[PDB]
Amino acid sequence: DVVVKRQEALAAARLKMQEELNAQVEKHKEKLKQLEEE
Amino acid sequence: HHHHHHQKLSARLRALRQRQLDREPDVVVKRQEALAAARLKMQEELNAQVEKHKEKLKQLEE
Amino acid sequence: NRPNRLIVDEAINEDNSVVSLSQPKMDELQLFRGDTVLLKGKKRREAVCIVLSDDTCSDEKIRMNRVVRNNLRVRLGDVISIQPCPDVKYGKRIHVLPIDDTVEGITGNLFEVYLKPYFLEAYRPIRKGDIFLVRGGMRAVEFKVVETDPSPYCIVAPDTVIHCEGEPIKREDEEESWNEVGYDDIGGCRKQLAQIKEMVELPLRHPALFKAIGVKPPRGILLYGPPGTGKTLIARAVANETGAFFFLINGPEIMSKLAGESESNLRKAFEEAEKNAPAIIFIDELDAIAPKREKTHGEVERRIVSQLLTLMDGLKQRAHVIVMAATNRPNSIDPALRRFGRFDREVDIGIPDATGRLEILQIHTKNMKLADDVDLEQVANETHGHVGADLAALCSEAALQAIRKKMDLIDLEDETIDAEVMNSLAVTMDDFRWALSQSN
Amino acid sequence: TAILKQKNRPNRLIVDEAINEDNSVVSLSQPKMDELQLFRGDTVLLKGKKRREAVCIVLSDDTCSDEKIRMNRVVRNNLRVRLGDVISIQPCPDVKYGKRIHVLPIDDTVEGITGNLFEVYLKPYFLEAYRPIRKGDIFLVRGGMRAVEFKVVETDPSPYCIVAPDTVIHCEGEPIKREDEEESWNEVGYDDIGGCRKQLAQIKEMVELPLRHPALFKAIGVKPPRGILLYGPPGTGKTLIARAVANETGAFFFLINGPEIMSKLAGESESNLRKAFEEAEKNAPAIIFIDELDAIAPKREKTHGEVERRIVSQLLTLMDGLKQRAHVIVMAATNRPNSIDPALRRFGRFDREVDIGIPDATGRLEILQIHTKNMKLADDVDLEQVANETHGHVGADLAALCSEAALQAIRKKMDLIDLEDETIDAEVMNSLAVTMDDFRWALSQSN
Ligand SMILES: Nc1ncnc2c1ncn2[C@@H]1O[C@H](COP(=O)(O)OP(=O)(O)NP(=O)(O)O)[C@@H](O)[C@H]1O
Ligand SMILES: Nc1ncnc2c1ncn2[C@@H]1O[C@H](COP(=O)(O)OP(=O)(O)NP(=O)(O)O)[C@@H](O)[C@H]1O
Ligand SMILES: [Mg+2]
Repeated sequence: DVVVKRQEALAAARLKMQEELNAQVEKHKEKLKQLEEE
Repeated sequence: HHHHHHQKLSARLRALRQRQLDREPDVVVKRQEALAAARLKMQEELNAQVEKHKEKLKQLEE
Repeated sequence: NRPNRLIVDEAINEDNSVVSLSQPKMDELQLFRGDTVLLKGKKRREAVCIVLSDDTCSDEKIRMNRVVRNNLRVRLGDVISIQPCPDVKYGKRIHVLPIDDTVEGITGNLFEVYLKPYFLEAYRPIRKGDIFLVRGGMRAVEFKVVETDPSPYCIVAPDTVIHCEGEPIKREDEEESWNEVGYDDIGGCRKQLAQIKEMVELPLRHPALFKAIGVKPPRGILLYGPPGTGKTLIARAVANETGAFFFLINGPEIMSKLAGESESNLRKAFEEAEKNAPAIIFIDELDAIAPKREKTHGEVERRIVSQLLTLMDGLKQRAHVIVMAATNRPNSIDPALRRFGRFDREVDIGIPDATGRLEILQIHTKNMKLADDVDLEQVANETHGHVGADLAALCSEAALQAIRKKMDLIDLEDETIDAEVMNSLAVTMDDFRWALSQSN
Repeated sequence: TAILKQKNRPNRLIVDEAINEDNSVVSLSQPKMDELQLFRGDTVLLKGKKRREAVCIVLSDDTCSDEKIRMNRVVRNNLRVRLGDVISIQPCPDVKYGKRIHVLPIDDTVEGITGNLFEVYLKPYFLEAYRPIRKGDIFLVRGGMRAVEFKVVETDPSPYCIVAPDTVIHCEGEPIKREDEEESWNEVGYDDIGGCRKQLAQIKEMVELPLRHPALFKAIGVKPPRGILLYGPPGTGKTLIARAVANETGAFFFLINGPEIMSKLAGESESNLRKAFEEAEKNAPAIIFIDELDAIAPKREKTHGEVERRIVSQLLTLMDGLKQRAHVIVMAATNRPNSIDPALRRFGRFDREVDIGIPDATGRLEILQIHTKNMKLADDVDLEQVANETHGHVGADLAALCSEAALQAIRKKMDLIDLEDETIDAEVMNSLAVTMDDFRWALSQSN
């Protein structure tokens, strides 16, 4: 369980921040392209 | 003699004056018409350009 | 320019452990998504963070929210240094405290309502003396990291114990820490700072190297300039930046003391330095202690200078002590002091060029509410022969005009002033013109 | 303020290129001609920069704006104006048919004179055209494949005439040196002075205004100032301002150069001093200008000489010995104000003083701009920058900066050139430009 548990629970913890960033990134990219015509 | 010589000299001062200041209507008109007609010919050669340019403006803007 | 230096820029998300880079850069640097990184900023300050990947980030930039910048003491569009942190332990037990104004009625429920949610199952890294911010309920609260087992950095995992114990940290005591002067509050001197570092920090830091190529270091250094240039500042910075124990001798203060107490304090400082060594003794206002002996029609004054000479001289090379000093009236210092063994090397903290003037203005307006129409470069050009001081006080007078243009909206007899009107307050260009027209 | 500035009027018009390239042709808009009482092919007096006048044929053009006026290079050049200056137009109803007019051709547009110019160039051009011409017009004629430039030297009667079939056309003399015209082209007027509106304004109003309207002052019961003193450090533009005032002004202008007066023999100085004041009183309204006053009239304390003191007296006594009704102004100029004998700045004498000082960066710019207008400047050249990089610099300094820039630029090509060639590869000359680094290199020499 544990010495592996820490590492996977952590990697899986980062990869979840990564998602909630990527989530923003595209929302912003689309507001850039929405800006540059509008 | 010398009591006449100054009377004589004056007289022929007034003979060269009247000779030289004696010694129009048939050229007075010629000059003016030849001139007005000379200008009115420049006017043409300007107007000639003007339209050529006006049309190159309208040609430019389309 | 180097790989691991990057220009600072705002992050898109507001997460306190998140430092956004561009893929190319991470690859170049050998970094993987969600590694732990050591950011080093101004004033020796370091922060420890989670690096992540962001498309809209430039290759040469780096993204970070306020709360990180603040703890690197940097600002939008500084440069910072990033490197891997592969040592990072899971912390055992970490002491945190909240900051006195962010929390009123304070130490009730900050574990459960703020920290626990924030930290828990996140595996955030934190560093000793990071101040961070958490939102919980409608309030926001600021927490300093006091200590971390092990220090200075750790990863806060579910079983890391979280000590909410002590007295709430005073704003004042942390504002004091903001106002520390370091080499970044000094404008237009790279040339000289460079020299000072290599006459002073380098032979105190690597005394092996000089005995090794058979060379003696310089040991008396003298800063000179006209006044207002930045000498008194450069020392105050050297102090906060340097490796060594630093003793400061203030000239007029030594001379304020009684016949003999001066000579005492002089010795005391040299003894205290020899003792804590590697050391820098700094003497400000040298001219006031050690004038041209010709001019000083006094017994004691001459005794002091002797006393000084004999301490300068009375330093074994292996003492590991540097004496900096500083003056505006170089030629009025007793020529005995610039001999060999004594103040050997001299550094001109001169008048700055328009470039320098710019840096200076830029430093002095960083905490200032500047309008769009303000053209610092211009001001820099409109201010020939101006020194650090002059340019600072110009920025003052600008702001004291700007404030003067709102005295209709304000009352001198109110207790404190309408916040809206304060938040609204900006420094125009004409404020700068008005200032320029007063200081000529 | 310094308030002597151009006013809008009917007969002032903005200069713009003509459509056709006829040397006697000035195109206006009908409305304007009507407003002004002018008929197609009247003769007009155009007045331009530097007292220059040209006399021309006005004609009507539709595409011409009401506030503009059209004219081909050859007219603008002889008004000394440029595209988008203002000029003053008025009727010329005196215009005689000329009797006999002397013209000459210009040396470098005739290399290898085919010697037949009456027949090939001029006669066709002039003949049956009835062109007006003015003394010192330079005009251009195409005949054969060549083009040839002809100066009008004198016209009988002068200064303008109409050249009609029987007006005799003298092609006699020595071909006019390009030089001796490109000297008159490169003669100085107000526009070649940078960073002085303030002062120019003053000068105009202590000098030109009371010479031009002496009615007005006797009329509001006031006396004009009559001694004016320009002072500055050196390089600032004083000697220049006089050279311009001279070319621009109404009045007869006599110049007295200090060191030149003091070069002369015991008594000849005092003579020439008188001669000038006499000549002026005589052609008046007049401006006497004294350059380098400090060299004639120093503090009498310093000059351990008999004659030197006699001169100053002589001067004082001419200054004083001017009746108000003389209509003469004495300007003078110096860099060492405080060294001038204090007797001279009394009442009646040099009453008013004008500081031709050190210029601000704005001025420095105008100056640099003037000094580079004939110069082959690259894209990367930032005059504004240079202006800022040059504190405490004066006119002179900035000029010689622009010299040294160009002399660097020239130095960067010395590989492509030979000092031992007779003259130099045209391509490489046409190619030559002044970079910004030429200016930096300059700035780093003059500090
Ligand atoms: N190089 C600089 N960069 C930024 N600000 C400066 C600089 N130099 C001076 N100032 C400003 O003016 C203040 C006074 O300068 P200071 O540190 O006393 O220099 P100083 O030349 O030692 N003056 P003096 O004690 O008369 O010799 C500084 O604390 C700054 O507020
Ligand atoms: N205001 C200016 N505008 C443009 N060019 C200038 C100006 N002032 C000086 N210069 C340049 O510097 C040259 C020399 O200046 P000059 O007219 O002799 O001034 P000055 O002050 O009379 N010198 P001095 O005789 O020593 O008093 C001029 O020919 C110009 O080329
Ligand atoms: Mg001069």
